[PDB]
Parts: sequence; C-alpha cells; structure tokens
Amino acid sequence: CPLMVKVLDAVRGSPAINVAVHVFRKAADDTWEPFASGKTSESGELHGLTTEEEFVEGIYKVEIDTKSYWKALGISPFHEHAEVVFTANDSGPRRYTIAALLSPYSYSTYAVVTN
Amino acid sequence: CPLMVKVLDAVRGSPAINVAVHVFRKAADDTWEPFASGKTSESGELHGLTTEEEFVEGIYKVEIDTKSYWKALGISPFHEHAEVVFTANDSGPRRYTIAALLSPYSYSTYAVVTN
Amino acid sequence: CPLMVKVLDAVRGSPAINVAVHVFRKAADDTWEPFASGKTSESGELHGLTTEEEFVEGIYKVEIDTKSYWKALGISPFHEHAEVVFTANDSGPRRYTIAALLSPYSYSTYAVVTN
Amino acid sequence: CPLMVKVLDAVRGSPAINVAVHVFRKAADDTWEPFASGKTSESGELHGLTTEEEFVEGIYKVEIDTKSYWKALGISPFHEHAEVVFTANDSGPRRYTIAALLSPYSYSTYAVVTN
Repeated sequence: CPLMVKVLDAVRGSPAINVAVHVFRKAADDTWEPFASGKTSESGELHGLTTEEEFVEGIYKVEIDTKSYWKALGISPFHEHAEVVFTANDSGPRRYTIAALLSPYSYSTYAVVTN
Repeated sequence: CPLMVKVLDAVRGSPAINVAVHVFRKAADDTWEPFASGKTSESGELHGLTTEEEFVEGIYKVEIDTKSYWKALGISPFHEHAEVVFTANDSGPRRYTIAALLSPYSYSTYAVVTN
Repeated sequence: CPLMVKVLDAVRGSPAINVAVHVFRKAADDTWEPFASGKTSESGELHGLTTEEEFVEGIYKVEIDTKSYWKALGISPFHEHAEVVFTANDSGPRRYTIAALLSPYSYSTYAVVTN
Repeated sequence: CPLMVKVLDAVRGSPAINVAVHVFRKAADDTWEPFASGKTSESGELHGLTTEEEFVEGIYKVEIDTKSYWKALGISPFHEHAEVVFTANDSGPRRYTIAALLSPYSYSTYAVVTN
C-alpha cells in the first residue's frame, strides 16, 4: 500500500465515510490522466488504490469529492473538491498517507511520507 | 496595538463574532494572572487588548471561548476553549496577531509576528 | 474588490510574500480558462484580481504556487500548489476572501464570505 | 485504550517522535490535577495513557510539549505548548483520538470520537 487517503469530518469529529476519491497522474502531454479511484471506508480510509509497481515517479492529483459528502449531510459547502497535488517517488519509492480534515468552509490537508 | 486576536468560523465561512477572549500573564508563583480580555468584533477581531508599555517580555496565554460560541449557534463542540501559550520576546519591534480558525471538532491556531 | 487572496507562512509566522496566485474560471468545454493572477504583497494579500462586473456566478479555481515559495526559502515542500475550487453564487451582495495557511507538508484553506 | 494522542510534524511530513504529553483532569477545587503522561512513539502515537475504569467523566487537558520538540530540531517556535481542553464521557464512555499537527508558528488539533 504505497498510497493511502484518510478523510475526517471536523464538524462531527468522525471519519468521513463513503467519500469519493479520484487520483490522476500528469501525462507527458501535460493532461491529467485517471490513475485510481475509490470511496473511503467506515474508518474514513481508502486503501489499495495502487501498487508499488504502478505507482511510478510523477505528479499526482488526489481529488476528494467533499461537496457531494456535505450535500448528503444537508450542508451547502464552499469548496467543490479538496485537491492535493504532489510529486511522488522522485527520490525513490516512498509510502504516502494523504489526509484531509473537512469543514463546510475550510479544509486542511497534510501528508505523512515514510521510507 | 502590539497584540491582536482574530477568530474565524470554518462552518459558516465568516468572522467569529462576539467570541470572548481572555489573556493571562504567567506570574512568579507560576500561576496565570488575568492580563486583558474582550469580545471579538463584527470582523472577528479583537483590538486594543494592551499597550507597548504593558506588553513586556513574559509568557502569555490567550484563551478563546469557543464552546460558548458553538453552543450559541446550536452546534455541539469538542473543546472547552482554544488555548495559545507563547513567550513574548523583544528582538526589535514586534506586533503579534494570534489567529484561530474554528470548527466544532478541530481548530487551527497561527501567529503572525511582524516588525 | 469581490475576491481577495491571503497567504500565511506557518514556519516563519509571517505573511507569505511574492507568492504567485492564478485564478481560473471553468469554461463550457469543461476546461479551466485563465481569469486573473498576481503575486501576494508584503502583507501576504492579493487585491484587485477582479471586478463585480466580471466576477459572475461560475466555478473558479485559485491555484497558489506554494512549491516555488518554499523552494525560494530552501525548504523541501510536499505540494506542487494549494488549490481552491468553488462556485461563486449570487445570494445578495458577497465578498470572498480565500486564505491559505502554509507549512511544507500541510496547508489549511478557508473562505470568509461576507455581505 | 479510551484515549490516544497522535502528533505529526508538518515541516517534515513525519510522525513527531518522543514528544512529551501531559494529561490533567480538573478537580472539584477547579485546579488541574495530573492524570497521565507519556512520550509519542516512532509512529507519533501515544497509547496506554489510561483505562476505561480510570477515565471517568470530567474536563481534561492534554498538554503537548511542542517547544521542547522544535528546540531539539534547532527551531525556536512560537508556542510553549499545544493544549487541548475538553469534556470527556459526559454522555457515557467514548474512545478519543486527540491529534495535533505541528509547525513552528502554528498548530492544528482535531479529535475523532467514536462510541
């Protein structure tokens, strides 16, 4: 599991469950190519998006579909999405945890990168 | 104005208005002595807490009364208050802005220290 | 000034100065069209990006060029940029402040929407 | 494990290791009584602070000794401590994860509360 996404709801103090996550990788033509996607579990985590073989060096974008999450809770939020754009594996393979803490008019994102 | 406090509401996307703020200074007996207090304005800011003369080097605590703010909005919060403890240090002229971004189960606090 | 961008540096406790900011508007072909851009001032703020006339309802993206900011300071960052995607909605008069608090491996973004 | 503390370093994108954590509980005389303490592990987590029997209803303060952590990394930070003050178990026993994301001039704290 070289890439994991974790999403927390800062209004309820709970994992954000069933949040759609789309990962893209920048292609040589500079466009965003679909790479992997999934939904967060009951723990607010999304495991198994990729493998060490497929997760090569590159620029990746993790799009967390926060607006659909808040709309299902009856909240009209500010953001469409939370986006996390980063270069991965440029100094060799690493394990990445991308976390997002959500509120209707704010989000925080952090990364924990381990070798 | 050497010390200003700013509070933002991440649920409503607005300044957090009428939030009580208490500032304390650590005494020689290691207890916290009341130093200044007020309520945030319509802009979520609290100005005029102290003066350059009174705001000497020392350890200060800013307590932002977040629970009463959320309860007034009908929202169940986690924290009793947001706390910011810091040492004021003279290293040329300084102005301190202590900011807090609030959500019911999370807060971020930052300081902007300028000359 | 219906749209303002503010950027803060959580490592130095200062406004993030000379940060490039690019604003885009979603077009009918679903691509992102350049809309406005600038660099943050000495106060970490970027004013005058647009006018009430031009800033119509639509989906906007604010890209804050955080990686170039950290690299100029000699700090190894995680993100390529901080991204803020939102819909501008007319529901009475509105002023949008898009803020970003930056650290090398994390950022918080919030919006203050006032009348 | 009804109470766990997790600390992350937002400058390095790593767990914050060997961070001292002190927990206090408000006594009937309104003073803060020592309750539990420990140091974060290699994963930035602190487990085993208390038991379901000992972690009764009350107001608790989690003091994370951030200044000593940054000073060991050669950084003179703004805050003395990160403090998290909350009422626990007032609607019956709950499991609490108290997380803190650290930077030299800012900290964010969130809680994940599960039944």
